Amino acid sequence: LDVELDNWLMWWLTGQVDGVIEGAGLTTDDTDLARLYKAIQSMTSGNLRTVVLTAASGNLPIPSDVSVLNWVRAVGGGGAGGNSNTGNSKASGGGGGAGFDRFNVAVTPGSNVPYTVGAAGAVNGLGAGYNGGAGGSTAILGTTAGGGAGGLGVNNNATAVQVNGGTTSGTTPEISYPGGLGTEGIVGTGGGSVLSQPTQRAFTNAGNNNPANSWGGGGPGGSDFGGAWQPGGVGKQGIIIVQYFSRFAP
Amino acid sequence: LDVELDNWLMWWLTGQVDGVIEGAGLTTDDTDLARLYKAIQSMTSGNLRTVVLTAASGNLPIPSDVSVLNWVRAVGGGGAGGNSNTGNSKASGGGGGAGFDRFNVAVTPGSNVPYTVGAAGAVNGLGAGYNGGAGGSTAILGTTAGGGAGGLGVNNNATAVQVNGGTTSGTTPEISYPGGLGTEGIVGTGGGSVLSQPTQRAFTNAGNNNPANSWGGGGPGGSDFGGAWQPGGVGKQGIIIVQYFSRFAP
Amino acid sequence: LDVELDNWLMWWLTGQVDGVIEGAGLTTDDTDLARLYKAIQSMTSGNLRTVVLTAASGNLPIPSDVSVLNWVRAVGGGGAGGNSNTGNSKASGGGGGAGFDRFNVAVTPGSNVPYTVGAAGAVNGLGAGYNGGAGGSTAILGTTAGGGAGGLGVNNNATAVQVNGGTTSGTTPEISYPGGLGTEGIVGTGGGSVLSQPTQRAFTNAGNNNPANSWGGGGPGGSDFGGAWQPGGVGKQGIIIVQYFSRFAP
Amino acid sequence: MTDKHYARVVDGLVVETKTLPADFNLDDLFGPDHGWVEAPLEVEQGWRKVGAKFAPAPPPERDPASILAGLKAEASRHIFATISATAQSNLLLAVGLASAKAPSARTPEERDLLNVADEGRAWIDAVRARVHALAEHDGVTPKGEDRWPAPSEAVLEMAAKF
Amino acid sequence: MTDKHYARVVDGLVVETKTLPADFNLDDLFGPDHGWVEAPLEVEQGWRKVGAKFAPAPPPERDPASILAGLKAEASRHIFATISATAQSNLLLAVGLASAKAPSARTPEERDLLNVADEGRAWIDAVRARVHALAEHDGVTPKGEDRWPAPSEAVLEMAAKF
Amino acid sequence: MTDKHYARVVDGLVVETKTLPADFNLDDLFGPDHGWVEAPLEVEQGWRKVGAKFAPAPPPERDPASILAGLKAEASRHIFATISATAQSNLLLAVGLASAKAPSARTPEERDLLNVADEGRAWIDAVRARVHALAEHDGVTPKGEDRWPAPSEAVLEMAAKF
Repeated sequence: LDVELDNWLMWWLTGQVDGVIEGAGLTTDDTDLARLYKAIQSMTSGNLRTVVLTAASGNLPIPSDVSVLNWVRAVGGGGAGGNSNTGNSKASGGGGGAGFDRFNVAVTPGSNVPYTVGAAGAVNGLGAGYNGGAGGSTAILGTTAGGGAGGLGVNNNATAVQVNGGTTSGTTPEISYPGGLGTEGIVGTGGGSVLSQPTQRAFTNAGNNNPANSWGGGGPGGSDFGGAWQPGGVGKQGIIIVQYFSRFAP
Repeated sequence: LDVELDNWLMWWLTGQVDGVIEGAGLTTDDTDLARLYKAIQSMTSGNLRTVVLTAASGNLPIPSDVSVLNWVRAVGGGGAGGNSNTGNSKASGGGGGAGFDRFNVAVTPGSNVPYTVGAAGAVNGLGAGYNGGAGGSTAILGTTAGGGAGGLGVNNNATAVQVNGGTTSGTTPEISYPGGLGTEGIVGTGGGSVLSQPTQRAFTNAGNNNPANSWGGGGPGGSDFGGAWQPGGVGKQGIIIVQYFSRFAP
Repeated sequence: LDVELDNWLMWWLTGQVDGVIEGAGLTTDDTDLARLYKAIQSMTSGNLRTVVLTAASGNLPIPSDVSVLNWVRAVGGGGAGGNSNTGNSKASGGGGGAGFDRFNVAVTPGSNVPYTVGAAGAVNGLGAGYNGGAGGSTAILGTTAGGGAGGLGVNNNATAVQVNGGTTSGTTPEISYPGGLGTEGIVGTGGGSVLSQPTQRAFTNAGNNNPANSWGGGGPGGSDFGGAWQPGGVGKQGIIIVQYFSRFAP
Repeated sequence: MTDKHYARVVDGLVVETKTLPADFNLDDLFGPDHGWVEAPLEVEQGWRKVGAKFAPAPPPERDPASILAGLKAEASRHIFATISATAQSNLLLAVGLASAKAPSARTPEERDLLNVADEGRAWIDAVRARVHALAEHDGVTPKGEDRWPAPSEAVLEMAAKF
Repeated sequence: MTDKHYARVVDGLVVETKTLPADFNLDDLFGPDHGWVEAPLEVEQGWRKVGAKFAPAPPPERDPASILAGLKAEASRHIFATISATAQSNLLLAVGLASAKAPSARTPEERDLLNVADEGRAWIDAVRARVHALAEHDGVTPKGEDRWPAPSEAVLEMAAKF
Repeated sequence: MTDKHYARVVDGLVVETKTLPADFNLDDLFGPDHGWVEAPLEVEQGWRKVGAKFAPAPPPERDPASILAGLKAEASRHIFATISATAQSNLLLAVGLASAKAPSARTPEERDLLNVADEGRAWIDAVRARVHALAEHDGVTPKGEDRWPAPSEAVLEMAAKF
């Protein structure tokens, strides 16, 4: 054993061990002797920063120490329901947005590929018998959950036909949930999504217009009883959920 | 290099390295040379103790080594549906309970803030045309998922009105799932929750009363056909799901 | 202190510290001084290999280093809906498949217990009024999510009866999602599942037969209007989702 | 030690009741604003909140208009139940075209069915009048077979033939 | 090596079949209690389990009451399809008002429509009788145009006017 | 820096529009094939793609058959709304049984009912004719009370009594 070799070995050991301590952002105390099991609780249980993105377009700031995102879940926008004229036929509810989730996706430190969430389908309630708007698509890291299609305008005594829900495109996610398709109209319920549930139409003569419960849901379409003119519920925009381990604040 | 300085340094290193070994509860073997890669497989993949709480009120025992709870998911109770009289109109199904889930929530070692799960809405089946009870709310760590409201009793030839689902209050969770609202009654389907699916009414003359499938669901409400007296299905209570890393038994 | 005692101590220290380096599959660089925080990112956030199984029967190859599977989620197959004759009554949609998910399940290195996913219930559309097939059950590690029962065939002016959804059997999962039961038929919607949503019937005279949206869903059952002969949508097969930490490729 | 019986008052109305040990902290569990207040054990779900008093649920409103609507709807589909729509059309066409010819030239069965329709109209009118004259009694015994008297043999005969 | 064909028998009924390699352990895969038993390849879904034997699915029950119900329902909505409800009401009011006056004073169109309604009721009665007398034939050819004979030109004319 | 206005064209139809900063890479965000193309800010959802041009949405097709169907259906359920099905049956039975006897032997109330039915059918026929002769006007004022003229006091009297 060389006089310098063992010194180099112990220096390497002491530089290896502590790098974890500030790896998760802790002081190199020489008395505690545990240090959160060497920052291990903080690096596995703690530091699990979760970010919810709802802006229509923006750049996610990835911290320097982050190299892999895990459990990126996204949901496309939802489509509004169709309007109902002053007749008897029901309106077709808009289809809910699709969604996907991925795991262990790799991201370089620095700025992120810009997320874009899908805006909710606005109600085309400016006139009777108008098909509602279609919700926008949600795209991130080359994977897109397309927004659900809108409802369908309905004339007298002719109920509309069902509309397609969302889909998934781009790099294939490990798991994808196609969005609930909007219904033909007699049931009229709007389609659900990953984070939402199929909402039903509300029978009223004032156009109460119950929207979809949560993100990605589709409007339940309009209805007409006793001269009612309910335009149909509005959809809900999609969100992006990401999780990563980092000592920095989210 | 002092004669005692290097001795202290190696003592610190050898007391640092093993603290992980019993940190996850393993023997300090000096022959294995791996020791679960420093107990890492054991306290990252293993030790993931999951606890499901269903008691109406109790104190969750937090193990001493636990300092951070991750993925606390809670669902409020569901509400039963209204009864149906011996007429022709339809009862309104009860609304499903809301829910939420949180990540990286901090908890001091010792006892926990008492969880209280929401009891399922009992059926107000004492007679015809009575609205069912509303499910209880589920509260933990300052966050509450309110129970879905009960159904509405129905008279002859006048279908009931839809009822609101649950909501979320307290400290804002990262992801909140508003409960599926109960329907006005012609569809009559009960509201769903995070863990439940929207259940539909069962047409029978004996009152089979299919309840909500799983936790947080809402009863599908009663119905009448051929002189039937279906009271409407009962709701389902909510549960609390928590996960944490600990070498101790759950 | 013995002359060989400290040498043995430092040898043990260096062995313990560098075992982790190839624990995540990395070279023992003497210049990095961090080794990706001892590769603990790649050992907790990285190496999170996710496997989706859809084959009807096969052996999951468990890598040597894997000893603990976490978050094994399975969904049983869905049942197709019943056909509709050229009368006036409605068919009953098939019941959705159940599902479950477990955490921290222990698996020995080597081969795995053969997963078997449930094939989707084929449509018994060879004739009118015939009940659809029932989807298969999904079994793994002693836990089974039974497939949802099929729909019911319908004759003239007599709507069918609802069918039970899937269940869960074997070793009790700590979270289980009973499948959405197929409906009696006027609504006719097929039951949903963990990853699917309740899909509705589509009014058409061409038998477009909209199937369940995603895995575990049940067919929305046949329909009949204006002499139509819609047999009812087909169910969707179930999948198994597993996750584990391993330096090897999935 | 005792257990408090809290109730969540919303708009002066109780929507949910719980029973928790008194050592808990409502703020630390339900969050900053909860609406939970201590209530006596007698308090149930769906109770009025007048002042610092827990009033019981008010009795349901008695609507005579609802009584009449239920009475009529109960007797509304009954005419289509005893005699189907297709049977109704058959009887109406038969009686109308039978009346289209002179009574002298009418066949004996035509007179028979005309008479049968006469007692059928009498029975229907009597049932309707009795159903109108029931709001003051609120559908109590005499009710049912008394609200709906047994139709004559001619009624069942015409129901069977068409 | 061969593949065992297992079936999950519930209450003597096969509800699901699988084909798995024989080296598997059913208990170690499906849990403690499963209900899976070895079955011959000919066994299909929906089969009786009579003792140690897989009987084929029993044939569906033949209900004459169901036959009559279907025959009537098929000819039930047909009257409203050929002649709408509004057209039915129009013709009924027209014939009732035409019969309200003496046959001598009736306008020529009034007797024309009276005769047309006469053939209409004759056609309707014939169709109803033929439909009723079909359970012994179970709706086989002669069927359709023979079950529902072509209405006369008067029928289409009265459909056209109202 | 300016924001591009992209649109996702499917089958020559714009189904979704977005506004994103120009520095983005559409391929690296939406995957290999996306269908997003640059469009002018005037482009809205639901627009044609003809050549290298975003044509505006074509106007909805005007169908005279749809106009007639809506006109008839609007006046279809109105007869069942002003006079219920059971009230219609009551009036039809009354007129049929009244016409079954000689006008000389008819009771004064029977004659009154016959007259009331006369003006009732006159009003119904007038309403039907006016509704039919409205496609050239597309249901514009004179409309409503002019499409559906006020029924006489006899109409409301027979509606109330039966």
